Amino acid sequence: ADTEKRINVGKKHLQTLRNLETRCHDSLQALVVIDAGSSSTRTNVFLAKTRSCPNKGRSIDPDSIQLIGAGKRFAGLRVVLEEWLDTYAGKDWESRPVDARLLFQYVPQMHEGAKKLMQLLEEDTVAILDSQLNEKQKVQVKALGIPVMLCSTAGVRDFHEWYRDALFVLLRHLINNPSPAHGYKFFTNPFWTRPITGAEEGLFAFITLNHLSRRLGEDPARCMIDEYGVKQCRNDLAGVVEVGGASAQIVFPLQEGTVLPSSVRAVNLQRERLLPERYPSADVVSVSFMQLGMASSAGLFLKELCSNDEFLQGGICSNPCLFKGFQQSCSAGEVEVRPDGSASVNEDVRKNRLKPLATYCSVNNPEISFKVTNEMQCRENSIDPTKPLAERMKIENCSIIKGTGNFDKCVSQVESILVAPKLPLPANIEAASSGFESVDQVFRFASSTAPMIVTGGGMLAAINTLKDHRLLRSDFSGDVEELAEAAREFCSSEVIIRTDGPVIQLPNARGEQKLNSLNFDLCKTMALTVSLLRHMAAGENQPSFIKWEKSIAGPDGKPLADLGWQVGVILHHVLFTEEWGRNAYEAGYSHNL
Amino acid sequence: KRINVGKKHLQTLRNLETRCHDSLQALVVIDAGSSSTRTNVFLAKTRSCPNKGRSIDPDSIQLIGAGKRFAGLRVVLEEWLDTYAGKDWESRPVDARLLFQYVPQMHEGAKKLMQLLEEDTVAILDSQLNEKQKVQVKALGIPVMLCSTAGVRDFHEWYRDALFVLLRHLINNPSPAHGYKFFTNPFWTRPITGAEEGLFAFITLNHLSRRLGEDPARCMIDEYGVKQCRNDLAGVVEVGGASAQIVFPLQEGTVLPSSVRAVNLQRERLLPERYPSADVVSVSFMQLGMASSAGLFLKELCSNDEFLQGGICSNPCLFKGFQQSCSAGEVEVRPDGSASVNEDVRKNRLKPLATYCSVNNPEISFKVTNEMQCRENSIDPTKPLAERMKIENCSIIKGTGNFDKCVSQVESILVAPKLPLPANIEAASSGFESVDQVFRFASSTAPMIVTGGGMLAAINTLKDHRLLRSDFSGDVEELAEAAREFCSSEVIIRTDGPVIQLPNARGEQKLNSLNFDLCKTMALTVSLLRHMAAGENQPSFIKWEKSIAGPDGKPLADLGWQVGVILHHVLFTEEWGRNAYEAGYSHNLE
Amino acid sequence: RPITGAEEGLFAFITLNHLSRRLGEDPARCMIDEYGVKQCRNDLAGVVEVGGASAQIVFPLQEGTVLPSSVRAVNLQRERLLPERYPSADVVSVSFMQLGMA
Ligand SMILES: Nc1ncnc2c1ncn2[C@@H]1O[C@H](COP(=O)(O)O)[C@@H](O)[C@H]1O
Ligand SMILES: Nc1ncnc2c1ncn2[C@@H]1O[C@H](COP(=O)(O)O)[C@@H](O)[C@H]1O
Repeated sequence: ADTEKRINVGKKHLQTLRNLETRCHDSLQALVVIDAGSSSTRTNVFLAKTRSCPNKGRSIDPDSIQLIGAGKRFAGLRVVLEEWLDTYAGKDWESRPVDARLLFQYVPQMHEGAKKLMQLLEEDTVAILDSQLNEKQKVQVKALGIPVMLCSTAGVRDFHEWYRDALFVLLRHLINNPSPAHGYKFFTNPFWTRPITGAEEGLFAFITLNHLSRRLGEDPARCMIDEYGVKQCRNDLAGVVEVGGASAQIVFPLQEGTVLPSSVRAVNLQRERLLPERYPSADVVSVSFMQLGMASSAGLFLKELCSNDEFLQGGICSNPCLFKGFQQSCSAGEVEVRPDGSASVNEDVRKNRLKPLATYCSVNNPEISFKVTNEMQCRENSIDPTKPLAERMKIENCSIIKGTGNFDKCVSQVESILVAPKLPLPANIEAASSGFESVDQVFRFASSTAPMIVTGGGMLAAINTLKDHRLLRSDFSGDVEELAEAAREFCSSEVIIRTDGPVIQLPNARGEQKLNSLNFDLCKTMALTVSLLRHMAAGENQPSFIKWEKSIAGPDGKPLADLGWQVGVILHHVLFTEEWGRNAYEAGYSHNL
Repeated sequence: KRINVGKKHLQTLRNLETRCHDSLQALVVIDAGSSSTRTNVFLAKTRSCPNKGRSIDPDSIQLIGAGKRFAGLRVVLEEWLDTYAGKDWESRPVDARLLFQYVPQMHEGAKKLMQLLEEDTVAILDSQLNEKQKVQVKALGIPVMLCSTAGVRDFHEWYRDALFVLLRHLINNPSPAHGYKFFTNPFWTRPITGAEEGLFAFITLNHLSRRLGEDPARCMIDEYGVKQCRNDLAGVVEVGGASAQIVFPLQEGTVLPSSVRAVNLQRERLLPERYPSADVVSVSFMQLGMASSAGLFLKELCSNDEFLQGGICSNPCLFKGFQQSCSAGEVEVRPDGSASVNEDVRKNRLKPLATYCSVNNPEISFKVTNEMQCRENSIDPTKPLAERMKIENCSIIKGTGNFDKCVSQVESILVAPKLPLPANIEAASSGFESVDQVFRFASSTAPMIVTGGGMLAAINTLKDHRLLRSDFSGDVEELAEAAREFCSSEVIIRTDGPVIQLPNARGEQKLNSLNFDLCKTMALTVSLLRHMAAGENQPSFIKWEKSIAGPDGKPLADLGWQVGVILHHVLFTEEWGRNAYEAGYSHNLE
Repeated sequence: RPITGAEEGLFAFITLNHLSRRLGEDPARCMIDEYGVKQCRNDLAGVVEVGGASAQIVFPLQEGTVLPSSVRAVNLQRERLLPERYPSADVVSVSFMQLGMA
């Protein structure tokens, strides 16, 4: 009588079915972050595990977030508006005054320009999904809808009329109207698709760093009892130094028991709605330096160095940050190292590395008339706001720039021009910003023992180049003198012209590498790094360690996602359970019909 | 200037991304009653708002189609038991544990019924929706709420709960071919008690008639200056096949006897807190359903010396010329005029009362008086099932068509019994024992709506023969006069079948299985109205209704428990949004 | 204010459980339910209190049991006898006027 066996099969069958209707169900979801930078617009495709629980709705497991594809670098959002202003306002718009009111006639023409770009991003996104997902995964991803987060960093923020915000209204209309033939349910809203500031970018990069490295989590790393008797809990978070194209961000946890001066403030991630209340309280020093971006620092450096009598003689600017044998036209225009060995300087106003700073330093537009010191800071850098744009960016009494390959002079000038200028640029007081004005002020008044991660392609190139030539050891841990001695050797290299093109030839027959558009001025980045490390060493509190990272390894050893602001943007929406459930699932793609 | 066209274009696009968006949703209510299972298709307007999710506008709930009557859920279980337990399962002890060997066979029975219901639901959606409505309806998902009422309540083993697990599984796997995303969960698809049916019917009535809303009709200030607000709700009298429900608002400024309780809709999680407090008198009587009252009426009338003489039971609620064999078995009026009484234990009208009034049932074991209340109503729990339902010393039931004698027997057997059947005590009920007690001790001024197929057929029959005026508004003597005349009709056999021939040659109608015992319903109506009239407080008005017309005069939905079941879910905004939209049909992926 | 026999039983049950250190914010055991939600309870002791006018019997409802629909579990949080921070307490509460000493 194996009747008992077949009774239990029936009992277990019913239990299996009961468990299935009472337990949580997992489903895969795709998430898209469109990185709309200054000179490019690129799609970023993510996957996440959603959990659907009886009477609780649907949520994302934040630890499941993973990048499955980075797309093609298309034209920057700036290009859409520049071309629209070239056709309808006249190619003369960058110099001549334009009545913005008249441009409302060309709204569907602006819509068409943005449509071209959005179709290309949509095409590229669909391509990445189709190539990375199996048929089962595609069924889950197509049914759930695909939230889209388009965020413009730099480039677009520089227009100062109605165009910018109107463009955003148009991009969202295009995102919410995808072609039905592919079946991917792309959608957005004004909370997910919007421009972000340099300061907000830093906070997102801080969140990304801390999530990927698993330092950020609901469970506190350490708790402490305050003066009143209430338990105060925190995570052991790492700080971040992110050097981008248009700005550099420095975001790190506020030192425990530190009281900042009244004029500056710790940015509280819970108060700013970047982290939910269920996460340990996070108070950070947040700083975004507009003159410390790869592009903006290059422009300002030339403007200031080449207006200094020690460096400028008879129309020749002797640049200590450029290699011996290198020469270029005297301007902050975009440099192309030609196979010939020579340098081509793009003289277009649109391609000038000083353009963001020179538009910021004008009589016609901002803070210049407001605070006397603001106009005083522009004139100091030989950019008088009363002059037209071309004249403001022009390096006067200067014809050529010759490299002298003197690292110590390069460090001294980076210190004097970019890191500790006599008159800092106005302090930014937005919610995302602590309100600091210089690097010294940060490390003099608000230094911390939290570890620091150095990020940005240019920063990592500076270190890796020295390691590649065996000037820096692979175990390099951030010692200043070690870096300075390594860079002093590399930076004294000669530009040699060979049949295969120009080369950076190292002293004492150490070797060579090809000279190119990306590496010709990298000694300025090595000098910036030396200067940052010195200011960090001079702090009362020292970071427990300093590391240079491009990626953070995951549980399997493979990076789950890349460093930057993208992960942080997903998290600040996704971690707010109720609001995310309402927007992504209740409203969803069905909100578009 | 073409600039204003551009400025308007951006402002309209901006409004489009800041404003709420409306979208249509279909909702399904499967009514799994004792004799039948029928789908009910509804339409609703959803509103999607930035940072606020998606909700249903309750005023938009509209019935678009009520489908076919398929077999009762009870048939699934009876057939599976006849096969796997044996033909004598209703009368012999069964080892329920051995039946765990036949779970796929139970699933197989449920699957045939679910496929028929699914196909019918889809046919209704396809016949009522335009191509644009279909797009919206298909996108949002289709919540399904299967609720069983009578029929499955009395099995008392693991079977019913197991059947429900299988039904939700079937609902959660619809045919992908039609594009309709049907889905359910254990909160939507579940059995409901008779007292719960009453509360949902009371909610349906008050919602459709626009009495139930967030804004109160009247308030009273308490000792602490706090407003104690209420709506002006109507009560309901619902006579179904298996039970009769009475639900009405508790008379204002009153407190019930301490041994009974007012049912609070907000406390019972039926209405959200944003709705004024609704305290109700809630009553469900198994013995007052069409099928059960018919069985018990015969059981008690045919055991009384005044009616039973020489093996002949003289029934005053039956027509002169009508005759049937002595049993509470289902009556089939045959073409030849004769009555065919089904002797099957399964077809006995007394079977649900016999199941309640059994030693097996723990319900009669909790309370000591319960067994006595059963026995004194001629349903002896000590007797075996067949003996328990049998009418002794009786061969024939003869109709006498005496309406007043019928009313007086309805009073003594059904409305005001000397000793009622055990009172129903559950979270959804007040604990009253009889109709007489309801109106003697807890009468209200609230208007009353009389509903149910049989109740309305009884009023319509008298109106169609022009015995009652069309504008009849509930007068007891007008009703008793019309019913008295109709109930004195003679049953005549004709070549075309049996007819009810009205006196003074004032008409005729076909005699059938559905209308032969209709005079008992008329007597129940007179008896109920007499009790409501004698109350300290009388309803402001009394109406017989089947549906409530919308603001456009067009029919909005039907009266009954279905709309109320939808509301007790949709009105809890956050819970609804999570269940219908966040989890949705996508919860069934893989 | 006056209190009834049934309220007196609930009050006596709370007294006993507080004094014996059974009632408190710290649950004695927490059970992961069918949905995967941990449901915390104190290990409460029942009371038989025989007074002059009535006898009260109050004890926690058996874990995973379904009472007949004709009777109900008294929830202390719902009756505002215990705050929300205290683990949920469902009791069988009875007061018999005929079991008192007098
Ligand atoms: N290998 C590299 N050498 C020099 N500059 C780079 C390199 N990779 C990226 N950059 C620059 O560093 C900045 C940040 O780059 P990324 O971290 O790749 O977004 C931009 O101005 C890039 O053009
Ligand atoms: N036209 C009718 N004539 C007589 N009895 C009816 C009629 N319609 C329904 N009934 C009875 O009323 C009960 C409830 O019907 P309903 O409201 O349609 O569920 C049924 O179970 C039948 O016993």
